[PDB]
Amino acid sequence: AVVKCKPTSPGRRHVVKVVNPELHKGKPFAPLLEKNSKSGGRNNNGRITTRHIGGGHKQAYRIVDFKRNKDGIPAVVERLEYDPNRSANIALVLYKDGERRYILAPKGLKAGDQIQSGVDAAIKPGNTLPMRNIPVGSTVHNVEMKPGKGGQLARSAGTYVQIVARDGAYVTLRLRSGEMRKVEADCRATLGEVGNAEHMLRVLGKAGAARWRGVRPTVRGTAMNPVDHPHGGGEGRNFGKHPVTPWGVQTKGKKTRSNKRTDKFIVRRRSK
Amino acid sequence: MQVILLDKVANLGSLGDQVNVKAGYARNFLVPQGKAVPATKKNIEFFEARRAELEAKLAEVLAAANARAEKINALETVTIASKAGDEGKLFGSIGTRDIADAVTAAGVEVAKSEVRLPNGVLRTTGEHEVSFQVHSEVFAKVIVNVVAE
Amino acid sequence: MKRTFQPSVLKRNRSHGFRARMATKNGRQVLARRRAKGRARLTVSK
Amino acid sequence: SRVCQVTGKRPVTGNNRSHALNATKRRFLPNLHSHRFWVESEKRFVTLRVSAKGMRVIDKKGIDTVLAELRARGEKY
RNA sequence: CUUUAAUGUUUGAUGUUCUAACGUUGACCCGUAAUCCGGGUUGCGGACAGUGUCUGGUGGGUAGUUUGACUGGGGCGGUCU
RNA sequence: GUUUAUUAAAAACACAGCACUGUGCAAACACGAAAGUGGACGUAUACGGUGUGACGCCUGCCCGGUGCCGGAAGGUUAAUU
RNA sequence: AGGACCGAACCGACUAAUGUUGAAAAAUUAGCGGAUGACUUGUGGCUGGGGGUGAAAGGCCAAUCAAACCGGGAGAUAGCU
RNA sequence: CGCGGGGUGGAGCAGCCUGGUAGCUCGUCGGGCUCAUAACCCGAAGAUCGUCGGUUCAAAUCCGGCCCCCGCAACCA
Repeated sequence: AVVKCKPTSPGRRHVVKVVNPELHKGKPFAPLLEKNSKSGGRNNNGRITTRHIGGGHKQAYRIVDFKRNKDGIPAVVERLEYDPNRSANIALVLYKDGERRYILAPKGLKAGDQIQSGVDAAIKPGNTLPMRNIPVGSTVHNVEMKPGKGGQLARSAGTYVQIVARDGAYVTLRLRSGEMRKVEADCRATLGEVGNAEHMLRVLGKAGAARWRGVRPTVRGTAMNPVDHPHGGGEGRNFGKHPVTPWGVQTKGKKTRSNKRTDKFIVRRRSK
Repeated sequence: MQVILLDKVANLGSLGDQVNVKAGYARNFLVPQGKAVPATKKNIEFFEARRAELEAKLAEVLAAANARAEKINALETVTIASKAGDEGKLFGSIGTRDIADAVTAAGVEVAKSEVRLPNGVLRTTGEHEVSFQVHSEVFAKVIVNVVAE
Repeated sequence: MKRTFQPSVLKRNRSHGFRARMATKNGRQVLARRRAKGRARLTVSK
Repeated sequence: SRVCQVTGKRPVTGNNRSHALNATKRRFLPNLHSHRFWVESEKRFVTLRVSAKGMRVIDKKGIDTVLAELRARGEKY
């Protein structure tokens, strides 16, 4: 569910919040909740290094699971929650192999349904399976970079990276930005997409809300000085070149990889 | 680089090296298997004096890679004890990387750490196909048989 | 407008100590240079 | 580290004078292949830090003497 | 001699390919009821990312320097034998 | 909301939205000799940076040049044999 | 109910009269705006000078900021006073 | 910054290689045709053949500078 506001205050006129059916009072007990040491941009060297991130109300939000690998046993559900930094809902899940966690919602999960991790039997939806048995015409979420890691790609509210070959020792998948990668065929992933695909009807309209989600406001480059944006400073808002990043390169281009191990899996790239 | 190279598979086809090399097969393949001899160029003439006594002993110490190529490209029906999770599959919360690993506490050391999978291996009890390192340069199909553990 | 100096000596003691400072080379060079000069204190922080 | 474990080394003094003919420092380094070697009578790998050309020293002397000096020192974790 | 296949022979390039170097914020046990670190095993990339040496493209992101006299003071201008 | 403390409190700056682009996670990015850590334990409905500035109606022509993206038939080319 | 409002304590400083070798290195009286919020804010902690840090003014770093300090190079050098 | 093919009357072509020889289609001007406009046909002027020079009895063409399209140099221990 979402709650959308009408004009009824300034600063309320357009603002949208994600609510849930299954509610709770205050902070929940510690076996599901752990100091995540959140630093609002600041590193081990004492400096704000991530720029225009942080500020507002403190966070201490749970770590959640993205490994999803399970002995195939049914599960119960206790309450459905929305996350303060992930954009999707996360079930509080009580598997009958006695487990207790939070887990990300797949294409389906309920108070009487399981998740598999089987090689030829998790072939149904919402069940984690190796990518050999997922078609060249079937969406996929949970996509892990090497076998046993747990997903790093397509982990957000309605996001998928759909398979376009599955033949040979790799699986070929298409990326929601213009790039194309190979992922080895024995890595686990899940048929379908993440829950909470309806998130996209959250339009917001109160600036204090991104400030407490730990994102600081960012300024115009022409009101910055030339060490933070070189097409900036001086009188009467300069134009006659294009805008710029301060890493000695542009902002409408220049491809970058500092460590280049990311390119070894990527077999084709974004174009313009 | 100036060494005395001592192997008789994969790509080496001499039981000595008396001059310099652009390629270190030493500290690469031969020192991982205790089957190389060192050189200062102070002793290569000496090595070739010592070789008339030595080589018939030494020929077996340089037979460690030979072993692996010989005994695995032969036709084979590999008995493996494997375990199944509660969904009946050998893949419930196991997956690919635990269904092989078992030498963790008991046994001796083993010559393996990678295999590209063009098929799914180790699936359930019974025969199954497994495309593998018959030698560490040479990829060809062996047959597996999975039994209960 | 607002207070431009705080009173708290906690922040002085863990900024400018002895033990925490000797461990580092450049703090050891403070303790050396001050001591050789001849001053009745090497830290001003107790 | 740029200090090899078979020969003593330093990153030395280093300048241009080869593309503008004016001597401005750029400094020169070794490589530092942080490199494994094997111990058969322990059925394990132990690690010796070698540089470029410094690996060529280990090849020409013999690994075994270097490998024995780490045993003589004890392995420590 | 030239081009040049078969192919003997040294070295440079290539295609396809392997794990055996190398990596491993893949995974499991173990020192160790230490998130370090390391090896063992086993998953995955791979003789590559890497990094030194060399060297070509790009690049004021950054740092040290450099940017006339004459002249009805003279900026600019014009002139300089 | 923020505003040159002890000149400007605004017609500058911010914001949701809107367009553009980098970035597939060991992320781009930041800082540190580099290990490293923040980003984020989030992960393209996310994160950096750009111009513009909720909301109704919109944005016609066009890449000369500037940086950048991508592709191909193929001659040579440092480094080097 | 409300990043609505009028408003103390609690926080700020648009205007106006004064102060301007002052009571005070912007404070006073009085109009004025936040105060249930992107608010007010104590303790403990952290980044050190062309370096941080900045809802950005090229602002703020000990009633000081468009460039904090000392011990050495150092008798810096000055087609110069 | 070099070697070679290309650069047409006001507009667009044909000719183009040891080469000279200006020819076709439009716009124009006289003629022809349609009741008339119109396009279309014959003839005529226009010729700076990208711009400058050089070689040759003769340069649009070959040769050297430059600006522009393309093939090659796009790099040097």
